[PDB]
Amino acid sequence: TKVDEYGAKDYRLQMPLKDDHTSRPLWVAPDGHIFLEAFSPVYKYAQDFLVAIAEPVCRPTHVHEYKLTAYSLYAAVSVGLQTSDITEYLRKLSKTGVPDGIMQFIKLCTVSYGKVKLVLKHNRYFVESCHPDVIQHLLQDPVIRECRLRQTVSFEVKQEMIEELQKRCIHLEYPLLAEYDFRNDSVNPDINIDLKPTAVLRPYQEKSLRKMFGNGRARSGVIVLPCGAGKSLVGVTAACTVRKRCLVLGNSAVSVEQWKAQFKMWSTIDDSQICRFTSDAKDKPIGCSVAISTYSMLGHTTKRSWEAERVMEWLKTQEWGLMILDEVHTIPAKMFRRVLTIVQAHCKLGLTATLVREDDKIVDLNFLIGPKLYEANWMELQNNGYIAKVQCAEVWCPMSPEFYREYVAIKTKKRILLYTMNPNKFRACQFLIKFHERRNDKIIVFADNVFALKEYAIRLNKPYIYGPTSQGERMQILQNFKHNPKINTIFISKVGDTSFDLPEANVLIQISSHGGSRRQEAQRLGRVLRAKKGMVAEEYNAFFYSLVSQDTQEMAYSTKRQRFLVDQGYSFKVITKLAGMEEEDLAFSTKEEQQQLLQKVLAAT
Amino acid sequence: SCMDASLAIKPVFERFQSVIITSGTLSPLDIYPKILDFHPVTMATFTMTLARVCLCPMIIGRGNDQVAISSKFETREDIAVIRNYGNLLLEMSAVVPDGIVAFFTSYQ
Amino acid sequence: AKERPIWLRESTVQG
DNA sequence: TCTCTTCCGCATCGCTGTCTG
DNA sequence: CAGACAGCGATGCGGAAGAGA
Repeated sequence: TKVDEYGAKDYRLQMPLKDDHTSRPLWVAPDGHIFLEAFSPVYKYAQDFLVAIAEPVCRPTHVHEYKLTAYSLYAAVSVGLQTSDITEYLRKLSKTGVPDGIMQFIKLCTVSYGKVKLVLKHNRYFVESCHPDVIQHLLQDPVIRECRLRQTVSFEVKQEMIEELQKRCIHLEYPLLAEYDFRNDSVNPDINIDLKPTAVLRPYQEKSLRKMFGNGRARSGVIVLPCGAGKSLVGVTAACTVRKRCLVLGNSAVSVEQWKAQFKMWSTIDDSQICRFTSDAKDKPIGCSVAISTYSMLGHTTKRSWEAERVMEWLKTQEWGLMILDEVHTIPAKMFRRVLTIVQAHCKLGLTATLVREDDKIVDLNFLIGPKLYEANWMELQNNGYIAKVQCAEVWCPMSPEFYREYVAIKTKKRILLYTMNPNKFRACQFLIKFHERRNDKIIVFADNVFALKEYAIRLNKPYIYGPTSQGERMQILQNFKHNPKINTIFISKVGDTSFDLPEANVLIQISSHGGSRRQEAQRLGRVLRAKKGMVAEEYNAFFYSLVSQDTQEMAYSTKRQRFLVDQGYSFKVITKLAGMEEEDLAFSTKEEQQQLLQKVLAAT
Repeated sequence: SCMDASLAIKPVFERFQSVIITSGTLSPLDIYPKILDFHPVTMATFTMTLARVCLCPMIIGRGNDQVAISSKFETREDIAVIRNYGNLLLEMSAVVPDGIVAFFTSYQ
Repeated sequence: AKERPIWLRESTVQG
């Protein structure tokens, strides 16, 4: 609240300093931001404690950055951490005390939890609460009565209005409890699903699962994990532990296919007990319990097919023990978020790898599903070898003179097709691919602009893939890339970042970018994170290039596009010039060649 | 087959005034009077004491996979448990000097 | 072998 | 004759862009 | 600045035409 002569807020008169400050490696700002030391001998103990109560926002190598909020604190109580259980240790760990504002905030957040509990039974949602006083003063707003369908006091609530009420209670200072007591539940018989000994659970995976299962009752929340970290395995394990009906929801045809393979590979459950509620193909969804479906079909808004209609009615009627939603970052979408209310589930676990977006709808994920249970440390995984180390880089490609003139001259937005297609980046990518091609490194180019992607591919006569590409040709190209030594590069369009199972690649060039989308960058980055059989963290075998054009709008997006990655700890190095580019022969080595491309670019319209 | 050993050993205890069953590696003495019907006079366990720790026993239950390694009848067929035993012997044989004996539970 | 490229090993900025 | 497989036609989302206030 | 509509590039779904037994 107090501002120094500079921008920083003043806290000299706010909180004191512990005499043994050096022993205590923890800081506590009044705003809730916390700065831990990654060099302290007791760093690990602090890391576990802070992660339990706070959600990371920046975890560079030396000094991590944690901020706590109401959602973060509620999760701590769910795992059994009381206000004194956390504040006492926080004061002990704090090297500068705890400001009263945080103290009262912690007290208010912890006490305002568990008073209101939401339980669904017999397809009816009852807002149970041991304390009756909470309900008495909770019915002041008229929305509650109209929302409601027309000790331990409970009342049934309308199915459709659950989401509206859930967000209302969050700002009402009375969060709802979504814990599932699968251990004590006889209404829905347990499913015959078991985890085979073959599956191996990594220490972070166990910790993420442990945080989800704070007590005998499973907690509904979001577990963010890298795609190469094996987030699919964790989802399977959670379903196996619940031992009740689970409805995994994908986002595309590829997503549903992989999940079924993951279930069979890691779960002993029989093949016949798994169904694919997919329009393209089905396996008698009503017949068995464990099902894999997609947001589009379940949330499909237009006319429903007769066969789908029966399945949809069957899904609505039944009650699901678990509702795994992979790629939760798309949930707050209008159609996608409707699926939450359409189906009934006790705890709706959420998995993903890039929990970031521009529109401030990510915060809704806290109430749409639950608090962010776990968010693995990408840097720590790199040290442990679970994830391939990446030498993130940003190759600056100076714009050719003529190209800039039209780019600056025109105030229209043809520039997206212009600065994405310039000779220097073309030579840069052409040179960059050539260097990696002779190094036996697998390349995965990317480009939002299909027009640029096709032009780059034909000139480099490489197997470019994109949306309307035939499925058969899509598989044929991938198989050659994985197997054929003669080919070690595939030019994938945006479809690559959506969902796929691609072979591990040593490098990932990105000539163009869709825009300032932290999702796409992290989505595309996860492709090379696939750990190799016998690599090492320090070898930096995996690389990532995000080619950009200097003095162009592309730079603004690139800096705005790397915010999420740097927060994890990745350092994006800049490369003004590439050694050996001049000696190596490359296309567009003469003014005429650039002129024809510019004319074609201008003729694009 | 007999069922209780007290029948055949009764004359030894009865005929002789005192019998001392001195043993090494004896599992707890309390069972023996139950198995063999006799009233013991002393029940003491003697612990070897030396200026140097001659013996350093250990028990290994968790493998490199942090997986339970119990040799249960139902767990006998598990390949991973068998893999842990082989790997432990390989590493142990590498460091252990000449002379090592491994005992199993059955020929099969 | 399998050594990192020059433009990644050291800064390529003219400084 | 089914049957599968495949191909148009709707609808949706990410992100940005345009347009008049 | 700002709210509504729209573009380019991706996705899903549901209604209609070729080989093959």
